[PDB]
Formats: sequence, structure tokens, C-alpha cells
Amino acid sequence: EVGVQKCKNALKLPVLEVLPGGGWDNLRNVDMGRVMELTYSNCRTTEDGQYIIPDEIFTIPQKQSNLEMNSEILESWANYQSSTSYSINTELSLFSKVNGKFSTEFQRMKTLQVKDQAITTRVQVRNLVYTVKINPTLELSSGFRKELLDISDRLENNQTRMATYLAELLVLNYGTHVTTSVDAGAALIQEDHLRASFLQDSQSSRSAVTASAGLAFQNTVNFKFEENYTSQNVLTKSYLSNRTNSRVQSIGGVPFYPGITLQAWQQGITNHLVAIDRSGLPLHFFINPNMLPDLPGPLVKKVSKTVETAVKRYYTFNTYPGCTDLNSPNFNFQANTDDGSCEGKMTNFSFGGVYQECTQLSGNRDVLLCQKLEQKNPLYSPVHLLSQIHEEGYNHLECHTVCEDVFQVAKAEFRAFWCVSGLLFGGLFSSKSINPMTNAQSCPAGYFPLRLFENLKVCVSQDYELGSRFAVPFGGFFSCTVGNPLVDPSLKKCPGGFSQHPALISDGCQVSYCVKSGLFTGGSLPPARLPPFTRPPLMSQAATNTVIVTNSENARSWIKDSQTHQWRLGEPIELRRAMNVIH
Amino acid sequence: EVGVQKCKNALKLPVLEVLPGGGWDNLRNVDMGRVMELTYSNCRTTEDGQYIIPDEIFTIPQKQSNLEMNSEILESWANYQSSTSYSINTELSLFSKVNGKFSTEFQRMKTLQVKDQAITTRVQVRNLVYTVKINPTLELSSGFRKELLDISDRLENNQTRMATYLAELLVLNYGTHVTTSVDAGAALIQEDHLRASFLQDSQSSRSAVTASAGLAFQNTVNFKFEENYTSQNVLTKSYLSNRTNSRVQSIGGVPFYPGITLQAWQQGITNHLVAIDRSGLPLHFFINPNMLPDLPGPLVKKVSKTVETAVKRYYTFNTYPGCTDLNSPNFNFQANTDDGSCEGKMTNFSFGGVYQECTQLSGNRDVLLCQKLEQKNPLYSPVHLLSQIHEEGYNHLECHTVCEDVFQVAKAEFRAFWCVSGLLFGGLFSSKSINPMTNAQSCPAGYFPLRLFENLKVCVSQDYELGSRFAVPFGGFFSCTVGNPLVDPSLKKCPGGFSQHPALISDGCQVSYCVKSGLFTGGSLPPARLPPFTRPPLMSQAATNTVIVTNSENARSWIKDSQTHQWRLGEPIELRRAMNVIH
Amino acid sequence: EVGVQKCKNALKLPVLEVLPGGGWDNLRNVDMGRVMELTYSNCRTTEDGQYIIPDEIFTIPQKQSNLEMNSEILESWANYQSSTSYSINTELSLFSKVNGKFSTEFQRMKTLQVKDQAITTRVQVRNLVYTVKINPTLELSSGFRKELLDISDRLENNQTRMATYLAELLVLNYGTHVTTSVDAGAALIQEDHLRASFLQDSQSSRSAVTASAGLAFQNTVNFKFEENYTSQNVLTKSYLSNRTNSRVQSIGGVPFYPGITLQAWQQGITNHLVAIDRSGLPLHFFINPNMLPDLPGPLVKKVSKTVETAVKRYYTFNTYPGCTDLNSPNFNFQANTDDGSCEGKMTNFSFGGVYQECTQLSGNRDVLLCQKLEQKNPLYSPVHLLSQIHEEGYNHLECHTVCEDVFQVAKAEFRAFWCVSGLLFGGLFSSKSINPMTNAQSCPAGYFPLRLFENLKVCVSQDYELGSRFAVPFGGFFSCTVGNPLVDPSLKKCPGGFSQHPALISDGCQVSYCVKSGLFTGGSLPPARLPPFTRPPLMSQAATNTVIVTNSENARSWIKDSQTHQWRLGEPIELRRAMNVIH
Ligand SMILES: *[C@@H]1O[C@H](CO)[C@@H](O[C@@H]2O[C@H](CO)[C@@H](O)[C@H](O)[C@H]2NC(C)=O)[C@H](O)[C@H]1NC(C)=O
Ligand SMILES: *[C@@H]1O[C@H](CO)[C@@H](O[C@@H]2O[C@H](CO)[C@@H](O)[C@H](O)[C@H]2NC(C)=O)[C@H](O)[C@H]1NC(C)=O
Ligand SMILES: *[C@@H]1O[C@H](CO)[C@@H](O[C@@H]2O[C@H](CO)[C@@H](O)[C@H](O)[C@H]2NC(C)=O)[C@H](O)[C@H]1NC(C)=O
Ligand SMILES: *[C@@H]1O[C@H](CO)[C@@H](O[C@@H]2O[C@H](CO)[C@@H](O)[C@H](O)[C@H]2NC(C)=O)[C@H](O)[C@H]1NC(C)=O
Ligand SMILES: *[C@@H]1O[C@H](CO)[C@@H](O[C@@H]2O[C@H](CO)[C@@H](O)[C@H](O)[C@H]2NC(C)=O)[C@H](O)[C@H]1NC(C)=O
Ligand SMILES: *[C@@H]1O[C@H](CO)[C@@H](O[C@@H]2O[C@H](CO)[C@@H](O)[C@H](O)[C@H]2NC(C)=O)[C@H](O)[C@H]1NC(C)=O
Repeated sequence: EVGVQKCKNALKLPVLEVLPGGGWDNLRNVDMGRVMELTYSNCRTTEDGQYIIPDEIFTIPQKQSNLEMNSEILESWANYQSSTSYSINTELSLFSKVNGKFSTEFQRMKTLQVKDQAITTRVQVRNLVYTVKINPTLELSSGFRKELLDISDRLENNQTRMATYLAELLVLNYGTHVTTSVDAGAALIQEDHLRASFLQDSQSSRSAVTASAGLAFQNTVNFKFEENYTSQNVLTKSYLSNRTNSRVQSIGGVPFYPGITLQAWQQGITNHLVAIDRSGLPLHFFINPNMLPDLPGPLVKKVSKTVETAVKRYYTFNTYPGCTDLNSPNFNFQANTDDGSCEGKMTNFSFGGVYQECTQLSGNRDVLLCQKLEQKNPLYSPVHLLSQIHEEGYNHLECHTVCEDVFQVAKAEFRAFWCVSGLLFGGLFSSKSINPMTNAQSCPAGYFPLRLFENLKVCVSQDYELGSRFAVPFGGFFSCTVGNPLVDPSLKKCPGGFSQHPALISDGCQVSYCVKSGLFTGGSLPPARLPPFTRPPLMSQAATNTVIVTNSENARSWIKDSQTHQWRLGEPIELRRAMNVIH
Repeated sequence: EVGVQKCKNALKLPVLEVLPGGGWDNLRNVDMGRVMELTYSNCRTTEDGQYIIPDEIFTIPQKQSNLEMNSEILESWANYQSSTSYSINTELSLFSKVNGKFSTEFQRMKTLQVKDQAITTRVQVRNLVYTVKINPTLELSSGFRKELLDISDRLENNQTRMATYLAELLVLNYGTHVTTSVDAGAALIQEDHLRASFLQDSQSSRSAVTASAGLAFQNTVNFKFEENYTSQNVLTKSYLSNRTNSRVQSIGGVPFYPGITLQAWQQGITNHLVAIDRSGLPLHFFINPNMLPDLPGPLVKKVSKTVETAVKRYYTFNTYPGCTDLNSPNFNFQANTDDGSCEGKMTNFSFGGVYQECTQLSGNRDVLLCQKLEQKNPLYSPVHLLSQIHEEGYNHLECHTVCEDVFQVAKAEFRAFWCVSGLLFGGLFSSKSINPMTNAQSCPAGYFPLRLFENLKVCVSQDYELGSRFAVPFGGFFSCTVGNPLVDPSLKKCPGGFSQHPALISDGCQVSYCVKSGLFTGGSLPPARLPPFTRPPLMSQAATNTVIVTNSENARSWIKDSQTHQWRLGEPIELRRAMNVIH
Repeated sequence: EVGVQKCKNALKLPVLEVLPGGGWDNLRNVDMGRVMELTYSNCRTTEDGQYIIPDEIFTIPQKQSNLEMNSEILESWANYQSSTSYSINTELSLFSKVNGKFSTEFQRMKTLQVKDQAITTRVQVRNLVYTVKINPTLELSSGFRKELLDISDRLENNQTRMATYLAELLVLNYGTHVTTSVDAGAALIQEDHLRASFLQDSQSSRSAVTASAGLAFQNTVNFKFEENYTSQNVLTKSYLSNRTNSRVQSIGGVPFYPGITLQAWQQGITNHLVAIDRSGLPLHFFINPNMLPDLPGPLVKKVSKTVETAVKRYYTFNTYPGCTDLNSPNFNFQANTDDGSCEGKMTNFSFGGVYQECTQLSGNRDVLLCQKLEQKNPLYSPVHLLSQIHEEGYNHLECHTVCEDVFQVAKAEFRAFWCVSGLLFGGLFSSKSINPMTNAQSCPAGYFPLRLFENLKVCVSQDYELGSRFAVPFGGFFSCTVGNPLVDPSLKKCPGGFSQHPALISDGCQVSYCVKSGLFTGGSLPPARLPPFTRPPLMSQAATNTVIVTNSENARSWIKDSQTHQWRLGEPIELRRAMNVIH
């Protein structure tokens, strides 16, 4: 009787199913959450008189219908068009070469080009109908507003590392962007994968290749699967023979089956409309004093700085520099960002060994952390590489039968070294990784592991006749703070010929290691690594109540009242009586 | 008149049958339980106006329809795609190489590749319709909330080993994950198994193999079973002859039968939608002070640590390291995780014998446990391998005719040894296993059993002329704490050439043994070993009442009131009057 | 107006007929009883809107449809797949090699392979629809709860051997398992039995055998019985000639007749759904203090120990060790469990004779049991083999015409011996068996019987010229406590070349005897031996009232009130006043 169903009973019209305002993940092109609030109170319609739209939504009739007769050749996977999220992946940002490179449509296309030495062609019937946009005066959703107040409460009780944790659960549930405009329509695409040596002789008749690819697309749709085709004349005999893959997907409308008139596909697009393009803005753009009137001024500029840090950390991880030229050697298959590390010679290095010590600062009673946090050399110059503090909580139970239990914490800082007539290297495996020497979390035969950063193992053998089959050279560790001195004989990268691999993200800082195997390189493409990148804190910090919030340079002060009402602006006679009881 | 049927009478629409929030087992890809609460109070619909969804659920219209013309070749079973649970099996975890490897679809595919020396190809018509997700503000179910309070009660009465037992009955009923997003659709798959020598000559024309496999798939669906096929031209005469198996399964929609137009299959997908992909989060992620407001802060961080231990124990068991290379010798068929134990030479070892002693600490009266807990040598250096305490309860009946009965417990610790001109080895069989020398729980002819770990038998014969037909060499015992010293002449694994096998899980610690038979290796694939991995405790621990719960480092205290009301936060004037009567 | 018919009148929908919660026998794959309570109060439906389900039941839509084009060859009957109860027969248990080996489907398949020297192939169309499971919070049925209280009453009046008898009537009525999940669907199977020499030449073209077996299955279903088949080309001329049997069974849906389109079979599966797979848990798992809140704690852990003993006794009986290799001699046809007793030489033994004595302890008046309980030698070293006490009740009638009758009991312990120039052996026959020398309960010509264990006869003749046609050698008696000393010249088994046979189960202990005939071996397969394995007791034990139940180690006590109300927990001021009047 309220909301949609009140409008839907009076009008008896469908609701438009393609709406802006939701969140958007831009590494993996998926949408998530609902940032903006959508209400159906005035019973608005599209001025066709055909759909029902919310109140803060205006549509623009496009009624456009493209129809292409030539496929387009896109040879490299580095410059990637998306066909559904092209306007939002190509924004001007620092990470424009990482957007969309963890999606379903991209990971298939990179696989089919590398494993077959192939080039791809697509041809398309696109058919845009509306453009749906949001008004500039707009209200946040009920569930998204409550999660921004919780980050503000943790920042005003001096609880960092809990506000940082709640900011990374905001990226996980609402993405990195907000879509401000969509495009309702229905596409129909065919992608083929031709052998790359079929293009190189037909450099003059490249226009004859793509003319037959768009010719075969309209035989596939118009003719039923039995061969009544009109394309097999001259070069639709090697086009069929140099191709390595073919698929046809429809995105809106009715489902596609071979042999359906393009007349009949285009008459089922009504009431089956999806978003075939979209654009938007980053997520921290919508955190400003205009959208949040209840909080003070400089407090929402501190929440918006926290969320901006969590989004940029999510792009800093899931970024793999390496070599990208396919015909060159040292080709890294997991790399999504070029480095210039191609055509670079190598030089062998000898590492003496790794060792690890612990400190055991506070928790001397009832918990002994400083036995597994220590690792000594099985057999140069060591480097420190990390200063990491490990905290653990335990439980007493004082009984008196009534009892009580108290929770302490136990700190133990550890230090992990490596030496710059030497131990061999057999790979690494962690609690989120495997060793690709064995395709399993095990060192090979003869090798023995030893812990280095409290979560991963270091496959090492001291021999020179039996473990020489799995021995791969080593290039050096570095971190987010200290680069290795092996490059520039500093910078944070591998030397030439080597490739880096992530290992052991530890509280907003990952360390890396350089190898030269060729076996760590290949395999399947890695998935995206989702936030939170930190385990939850133990609530060890005490809450410090803040009552008055001020800034010095325009003489504005916000006084929180009793009862936790709200933040009102401080009149200059009440803050005069509130600072004496404070100071 | 309430719930679904109120919405279903007014709207007269079906309910969407694919919903998130339930649990998920990730070793065996099955779903179980319902973690989140789903209510039908606002009578929401999908904005098509076609289905009825719960209140805390938002759908995203995809309306996508893939159609592939080439099969994909996946040669090895180590890297396994799932086609229905691919997004959730490929999460970043320590056990990413164990996820999905106890399911129905995997165990068939590993069988058909090993027993036939085969490679598999699949081709597919996929047709995604919606994406159904859960809101971030969400309530736990009624039955799942009550089982989290019961683990908290056992932890606050100092009843460990009962809270551990109730945590493993939570994994059994709710799985290891919670699905947060699903994909409603309907697939249609054909899998074939070709002989592996048919690929190796057609390395150039691998694109001609997969083009005919996708050609035979559309003759099978479009043509009725009588041969009107258009594929038998050149190489659809050995493709039919090198294949070893073939099946066609549909996952949603109407049931498949040979000869049905793809037009007709795609018009029955409405109202028959299932989940063709899903993703989610671990189960202990949803145990935090946000979801459970009634309990104190550090108490739900102790329940969530108990459940995380029970899940990681379930992945530690059901993990079989071994050799994986098929053409190599020493191939272990039960192994699902590689080890590097391939291409390793062997060395014979002589074991003198096993013997076992008991202690009989407490239960000296009315129960004699220290006669069957003892086993002496039928005929080096012994090792201790285990220190295990065995508890049994009995019953007095004091009569006075009125009577009364009291229940005691009887402890008897046992020790089990083995010696590092020697007894022969004939296999083992236990209360959850058989001896594969006989395919039965019996020692072979000439062999006599003797108990070692209070539940299993050790097939042993002292002869050298008659029991030499069933004698297999022996590689050494080890445990979860002590590795054997036979490797690295320590580590917890077999020496080279040998294979390990589980035996006698005893209270969260299993022991293993290394053999070299070739007969223990083969057979059928083992099923998953389900929790609980411990028999229920005897309630021997006394309940210690806790009233006040505090942590030192933010000065927060929770005071339980009378009557077992609830846990309220302690004001600093009541805990002042509650600690004096305590201390 | 209540229950099902209230929901069935309002909704006008059928009820789903495949439900969990019932018991299950796992030797004979049949279901029995109803352990869990199923109520229809909320009028729930399957979210299709198609069936009506109970309240504590959640379904999972699968909508899957397999279709196989190759038969599968399973050569041996030792590893047996069931096609309807495969998930529950393959549980990890001590008796995994006995589950399902007394069913209708197994006993036919073992018969057709031994009597024809055949191998079996099956091909199948499987079509799973739902998965129906039970919630973890669940209530026992009304009739099953009342039979658990009756075992508890007999255990608390010190009436053993009546609580043991009532526990074996619980296995008879409710089976050994409880099904917790089923699978609603409809299969369609063809099994053939080919001659075993037809596989051995087609080792390379084994893939051509199974391709024609799945080809003949789809000619049988699609074509009417007149030969319009498309399979008789090359090797569908000896496949038809090497086969020894063929049947086609359907399990759900409409009944099968030759010539019905697979289109038409798959459209009758709606409203005709049966369980095509199931899984579950043992029966004593569901006897815990959670399910039975009324009884005390350690009392339901004593009922659950009694039921676990009765189930394991039912698997200990119905277990036949013997030789299993078919082409080897000494092949035992009744044996369902291997022994290693194949390829073993024999040695003749001479037994002097059997004799039997009685004691007549108590019933000296009015009943003379010690004349038929005695048997003397008709003509070494004797062994005792058994100490069994025989009790019989009689009736006085004291008259005074008014009268009264009193019932006593008469005990008479007997001892049965056999000697380790000798009596010949002609077989045995009992009150539940026959002599297979005559296929009747009679000794052969010249032989005379003599009683040994108060129920069976021992066919014996002292001659050497006339009873030499039916004389078979003898291998020795043993029991559940004492093995024979003839093996290991101890163990409880036959010597080599001999086979054991059950005789005279007497109060939870059977004795066995070893022969070497070849005529006792063959015949038909024995049926399952159902509980109770003990005749009912004579109520000779006096009832001892228990009022207070306690355990020592957590200081909990349960005080039964007056009137036989119930068992309440004892407050520490009432048990203080209840132990003084007790002690
Ligand atoms: C507010 O929080 C910050 C962040 O932890 C505190 O700063 C640290 O406090 C510890 C405790 O003495 C010091 O050892 C560190 O050196 C401090 N670090 C920095 C960068 O200042 C701060 O003390 C807290 N303030 C209050 C009043 O609790
Ligand atoms: C892949 O493409 C090449 C063209 O670069 C094909 O090679 C030509 O095939 C035609 C077919 O008759 C010949 O007449 C030409 O002589 C070939 N060479 C050149 C340089 O044009 C090749 O055949 C294609 N692959 C397949 C499998 O057909
Ligand atoms: C709380 O439970 C723990 C776990 O059993 C108890 O700790 C053990 O208590 C026994 C009994 O004296 C000792 O023999 C063990 O050495 C203890 N082990 C450890 C690791 O402490 C503890 O005593 C219980 N506390 C109370 C008050 O009952
Ligand atoms: C399995 O595949 C092999 C190909 O590796 C087939 O061998 C070829 O069969 C064709 C059939 O006429 C012959 O012309 C070729 O000479 C064979 N050899 C090669 C190297 O191509 C083999 O026939 C297939 N199996 C079956 C049963 O047909
Ligand atoms: C409770 O029942 C048990 C089981 O029969 C009784 O134990 C036996 O009692 C007889 C009668 O004197 C003795 O001859 C046996 O030696 C006893 N056996 C055992 C194993 O104890 C017991 O006496 C009964 N108790 C009462 C109070 O009636
Ligand atoms: C049972 O199978 C055997 C195959 O092992 C059949 O023997 C062959 O029959 C064909 C029929 O013409 C002959 O051409 C072959 O020479 C036979 N021998 C071999 C070794 O292949 C046998 O005929 C089958 N039984 C029946 C009754 O047909």
C-alpha cells in the first residue's frame, strides 16, 4: 500500500530495472550495495508512459540502434575495451591500467591469446534505449549512512586500527565507485580468436578478413544451424581454419539461439533491458559536509580521508609488475602491469641463509610466544627488512563456586633477517599460497622448510648433488619501506631477468621476493585479493571521550550535548563555560 | 496469513528459489543450514514484477546468455574448475588446493582420467539471469543464534572439551562458509573423455579437435537420436573412436532429452532457476560483537576463535600428501595434495616390534583397564610417539528397598612404542578402516594381530618362508607432534619411495605410518571424514560460575545480573560493590 | 481440520512423499519406523509452490538430469555399488564390508555372477529433483520416545536381561540408522550380465563393448519391441550372444514398457518421486541428554550404551568369513567376508566323540531337567567349550473350592565336551537349520544323532564300510570366548582348507564348527538373522527401587519425587534430608 506497490496498482506498469546509485567494484566489473536512497512517492513515469521510475531520477530517450558490418581487430590485451563498462574503466586515475583486469570477460581473453598466440575480433548489434541519471540533490541510503557514523565514532574515541578495519569493510560491501548514469539497452556480440599468423600475410586484405567476420555473424543469426550459408566463397575456407575459438553472447532481451531473425530478436527487447554502459565517480567523493549534515565539518573530512586510503590500498595490492612482451623470454603470465624488466640479463647471487629472532616484551607470564617466533641459521651481510610486533590475548580465571575471568594481551616483537658455500632455494608457501615447485604446500625432496615471517615456510636444502633438480636462483627480498640493494649495484623492484611475487601482507605492508624459475610464472590467473587486509584488533585501546570539536582558523566549535543527542554548533557563551570544566 | 502466504495471496507471484545466507561446505560442494534470517514482511518483488524476494535482498538483472562453439581442454585434475562453485572454491586461503576435492563431480573426473589415461573436454550453454545478494545490515537466524550462546555458556563455566565438541557440531550442521551472493540461471553441459594419445599427434590441429566437439554437441541437442548428423566428415570418425566416456547434464530448466530445439530448452528456464555460481565468506567472519549484541566484547572473540579452530581441523584432516605424477612410479591414487615424494629411491628398514604399557592411575577399584591397554613384544631403539590418557566411567549402586547410584571415572594412561632378526609387516586395520592386503579386517595367513593404540591391530608374523607373500616393507610412525627420524638421516613425512596413511585420530591428533605396498594405494577414493573428531566428554569438569567479565586495557566491565537475565555493562559504582564480595 | 488436511484444503497441493527422519536397516536396505516427529502446522510449501512440506524440513532445488552414453563395467561383487543407497552404505564404520549385503538387489547379482561366471554392466538415466533435509533442532516421535523410557525403567530397577531384550526389539522396529537427507527423483536402469571370457579378448576394445551397451539401451526405450534397431552392425552380434541375462527397471515416474519416448518418460516424473539416494547417522547418535530432557544425565548415556551393543551384535552375527576367490578351490558361496583361507592345504583330524553332562542345581522337585541335558559317548583330550545355565519355570497349585498357584524356576547348568578308532561325522541340524548332507533335518543311513547343546543333533556313525559315503572330515569347535587349538599348531577361526558354519546362538554367544565338505557350502544364500537373539526372561529378578541418582564428579543429583512424577534436579537441602532416611 506504500512504496512501489501503491504506484504499481494505480498505473499497472512495470518498473524500470536499470537504476543508478549503487556501488561498483572497478577491478572486477561487478556492482554491489546501494549508496543512494530511492523512493517511489510521487508515482513518476517515464514520459513514454511505459515504465515507473523513482522520484530523484530523470531519463533521456535515445532510441538508437547501431548495426556494424565489419569486425574490429584488437590484437593486444594491454589496451582492453570492455563493451559494458568502458566509460567507467577509462577514467583519469592513477590505476587506469588496473581497472577491469580481474573480471570474467578479461581473464578469459588473456588466456585465449597467450595459450594460442591469437588475436581477437568482435562484431556487435548494440541498440541503446534510455539514459538514466541521478539528480545532483540526493540523499544517502539508510544502511550506508549508519556505517559512516560508525567510522566517525571510532575516530573520536581515539580508536585507530578499528576505524581502519571498518573502512575496509566498507570497500568490501560497496565497492570503489558509485554509478551516476547508466544506459538501458540490449547488445548481441560475437567474439572470435584467429591465429596471429593469419593477419600478417593479409596486411593489404585486412579489410577482407573483417568483412567476412561480419558476414559470418549474420549467417549465424539469420540461418538455422543447417548449412544454408552464403559466405563460403574464397576466404571463408581459411577463416574457418585459422580460428581457434568462437562464442556468441546476448546481454539483454530474449535468449539467443542459432537461427532467429534479427527482426525477432529486436522485438523482445521491450521489458528486458540491462545496463550496456555506465559511468560514475569515486566513493569518497560522496563523503562531504553536504551529504552528512549531522556531523561536524572537519570530522567528515577525516572519515573521507580514511575511506580514500582503504580504496588506494586495494589498488596497491592486486598489482603485478613484470614483463609483458609475449615473444620475448622472461615472460611473466601473472603480470598485469609492464615494468621494463624484459630483455634484461641475469646474474646469480648467493644467499647464506635466513634467521629470525624474537623479543617477548610484555607477555612473560602464562604465554611463551618467543619460541616459535625464533628461527636460527641451518649453517655475507644481514639486513633487517621488517620490524613487526605480534600481539596475542589470553585468559586467566580467578575462582573464589563463583569465578571471574580477565583478558590480557601479550606482545612479542620479532625480527627477520637474510644474508646478502650457500643454502639452496626451493620455493615458498604460505597460509594463502602454495609452492609452485610441487603444486602443493610442501618442499621438494631433500628440502626442509624453516619459518621466516611467522606464517610462511622457506624451502631450503644444503646439498649439491640431490637437490639440484628443484633449485632455482634467488634475487632478493624487499618491502614497502626498504628496497633491495641488489638492483642498482635503493629501488623497490627486482634486478633484470628476475620476477617478483607477493608474500605475507602484514598490516598494510607487503614484502616481496625475486626469483627466476619459469615455473612460478605460469599456471592460472590469480583472483582478486579482497579486503580486509588486516585481522580485527583486540580492542586494547581505551576509549577517550571527546565532547567539543573545534578548528582554530574560522573560530567554529561543535559541542556534543548530553545523552548522545547530536553535534550542535557551539554558541560563544556555552563553550566559554565548557572549557573551564575541561581545562 | 503471515510470512510468505500473505504476500503470495495478494500478489499471486512465485517466490524466487535461489537465495543467499545459507551455509556451505567447501570440501564437498554442498549447502547446509541457514545462517541468516529471511523475512517476508514488506512484500517486495523483483522489479520485473515477476518474483517475490525477502526484505534484506537486492537482485541485479543480468539477462546474459553465453553460447560457446568450441570445447575447452583441461588435461590435469590438479587444477580443477567446478562450473557451479568456481568463485567460492578459488578463494585465497591456506587450503585452496583441497577445496572441492571431495565432491561428486570431482571424484568421477579423477576416476575416469586415471583408469583410462584420458583428458576431458567440456562445452556449455550457460544463460545467467539474476544476481542475488544480501544487504550488509543483516540478522542471524533463530536456530544459529541459539547454538552460539551454548558455546559461550560452556566457555564461561570453564568447560573446555565440551565447548570444543559443540563447535564441531556447528561445522557439521552449517558448513565452513556462508554464501553472500548467488547467480540464478540454467546451464547445459557436455563432458567427454578422450584418449590422451589422440591429443599428442594433433598438436597443430588441436583447434580442429575442439571445433568438432562443439559441433557434435549441437547435433546431439538439435537432432533426434536417429542419425541425421552433419558432423561425420573427416575427423568425426576417430573422435568417435578415441573417446572413452560421454555424458550430457542440464542444471536448470526442463529436463534434457536428445532431440529438443535450443529454442525449446531456453523457453522453459522461466520458473526453473538454480544457482549456477556463488561466492561467500568464512563462517567465523560472521561472529563479531556487531552480530551478537547481548554477549560481552571479549567473549564473542573467544567463541569465534573456537569455531575457527574446528574449521581448520576439518581441513587438516581430509588432506592426503603423496605422489601425483601419473606416468611416474610410486603413484599414490588416494593423494589429493602433491609432496615431491615422486622419483625417490627407497631403503629397507628393520623394525624389531611394537609394545604397549599402561599405568592405571585412578580407577583401581571395580574396573581393570590395565590389562587390555597392555601389549608386549612377541620377540634397536624404542620411541614413545604418544602420551594418551584413557578415561572410563562406571556405576556403583548403594542399596539401603530404596537405592542410589553414583558415577565415578577411571583414568588409565597408556604408552605405545616401536623399535627403530625382525618382525614382518602385514598391514593394519582399525575401527574405521580395513586391511587392504585382504580387503577385510583380518590379517593374512600366518600373521597374528596385536593392539597398538587401543583401537587398531598390527598384522605381524615371525617367519621367513610362509608369510613372505604378504610381507610389505615399513617406513616408520610419526604423529602431529613428533616426526620420524628416518627421513633426514625432524620432519613429519615419509622417506622417499614410501607413502603415508592415516590411522587412529585420537583427540585432535592423528598418527601416521609409512609403507611401500602398491596395494594400499589403489582401490576407491576415500570419502570425507566428517566432524566431530572426538567422542563426547563425560561431564567430569565442575561448573565454575562467572559473574563479572572485564578487560584491563579499556576499563570496561560486564556484570551479569541475577536470574540469568543478560550481560549488561558495569557502571563504576556497582562493580565497586561487586568485587569486595568477590575478592 | 487439523494436520495435513487443513493445509491441503486451503492450498490444494500434493504433499511431498519423500521425507527424512525414518529409520533404516543397513544390512538389508529397507526403511522402517519413524524416529523423528513431523508436524504440519504452519502450512509450509516448497518454494516452487508445488508441494507441501512439514515445518522442520528444508528442501534444496537441484533440477539436475544426467544421461550416460556408456555402460560401466563392475566385475567383482565384493565392491558393490547400490544405485539407491550408495551414500549410506559407504559410511566409515567397522562393518563397511557387510552393509547392503543382505538386500534383494545384491543377492540377485551375486547369484548371477557365480552361477554363470559373468560380469555385470549398468547404464542409467538418473534425474535428481530435490534434496530434502532435516533441521538440527528436532523432536523425537511419540512412539519412539515411549520405547526409550521403557529401557530406562528396566535399567533402574536392576533388571538387566530385560533391558537387553527391549533394546533388541528397538533394532527390529527402527533399524540401525536414521536417514537425515534424501534425494527425490526417478531413475531408469538397465543391467546386463555378459560372459567373463568376452571381456578378456576385447581388452583394447573395452570402450567398444560399453558403447554398444549404451546404444542398445536407447533402442530398447525409443523403439517399440518390433526390430527397428540401428545397433546390429558388427559387434552387436556377439554382444547379443555372450550375454546371459538382462533386465530394465524404473524406480520413479510412470511404469516402463519397451517403446516409449524418453520425452514421454521424463514428463511423468512430476508427482511420482521416490528416494534415489540417501544418507544418515547411526541410531544411538540420537540418544543424548539434548533429545531426552526428562531423564537424568548419566541415565541416557546408559540407555545409549545398551542400544549401541544391540546394533553391534546384529552386525557380529550375519557375518560369514570364508574364501572368496572364485576360480580357486575351497570356494565358499555363503561367505560375504574374505578370510585368507583360500589356497590353504588341509590335514585330517580324528575326533573321539562328544559327550554332555548336567548339574541340576536348584529345581530338584517336580521337574527333572538332568536327563535330557545329558549325553554320553557312544564309544584324545576333552575341552569344555561352554558353561551354560538352563532355567525353566513350573507351576504348583495348592488347593484349599478355592486354590492358588505359585511359579518357581528350575536351574540346570550343562557342560558340553568334545575329544581333541574314531567316530565319523555326518553333519549337524538344529532348530533353525537343516543338514545339507540330506537337505533335511535327518542324519543319513547308518548315522545316529546325539544331542550336544540342548537344541541340535550330531550325525555320527561308528562303522568303516557303509557310512563312508556321507562321511566328511571335521575341523574343530570354537566359541565367542575360546578358539580351537587346531589352528596355530589361540585364534578363533578354522584351519586351512576348512570352512566355518554357525550353530546354536545361545544368549549373545554363538559357537562355530569347521568342516570340509563342499556340500555344506553351496545352495541358496542365507537370509538375514533378525533380532531378538535371546528368548524373553522369566522375570525372576526382583525390582529394586531407585529414588536418587547422582554422579560424584560434578556434584549433581536427581531426585525422583512421589507418584512417579518425573526426575527433577536435587537442591542441596532436600538431598541432605533424603540420604539420612536412605542411609
Ligand atoms: C591516541 O592514540 C594514539 C595512537 O596509538 C596514541 O599514540 C601512541 O601512544 C602510545 C602509548 O603511550 C605511545 O607509545 C606511542 O608512541 C604513541 N604514538 C604516536 C604516534 O603518538 C596516543 O597516545 C593516544 N592518546 C591518548 C590520550 O590515549
Ligand atoms: C592458417 O593461415 C595460413 C595463411 O597464413 C594458411 O596458409 C595458406 O593456406 C592456403 C590454403 O589452401 C594455401 O593455399 C596457402 O599456400 C597457405 N600459405 C599462405 C602463405 O597463404 C593456413 O592453411 C591456415 N591454417 C589452416 C589450418 O588452414
Ligand atoms: C579450568 O579448566 C582448566 C582446564 O582443565 C584447569 O586447568 C587444569 O586443571 C587441572 C586440575 O588441577 C591441572 O591438573 C592441570 O594442570 C590444569 N591445566 C592447565 C593448563 O592449567 C583449571 O584448573 C580449571 N580451573 C578451575 C578453577 O577449575
Ligand atoms: C586413436 O587415435 C589415434 C591417433 O593418434 C588413431 O590412430 C590413427 O587412426 C587412423 C584411422 O584410419 C589411421 O589412418 C592412422 O594411421 C592412425 N595413426 C596415426 C598416427 O594417426 C587411432 O585409430 C584411434 N583409435 C581408434 C580406436 O580409432
Ligand atoms: C543387581 O543385578 C545384578 C545382576 O544380576 C546382581 O549381580 C549378581 O547377583 C547374584 C545374586 O547374588 C550373584 O550371585 C552374582 O554374582 C552377581 N553378579 C555380579 C556381576 O555382581 C546384583 O546382586 C543385583 N543387586 C541387587 C541389590 O539386587
Ligand atoms: C562369446 O565371445 C567369444 C569371444 O571371446 C566369441 O568367440 C568368437 O566368435 C566370433 C563369432 O563369429 C568368431 O568369429 C571368433 O573366431 C570367436 N573367437 C574369438 C577368439 O574371437 C563367441 O562366439 C561368443 N559366444 C557366442 C555364443 O557367440
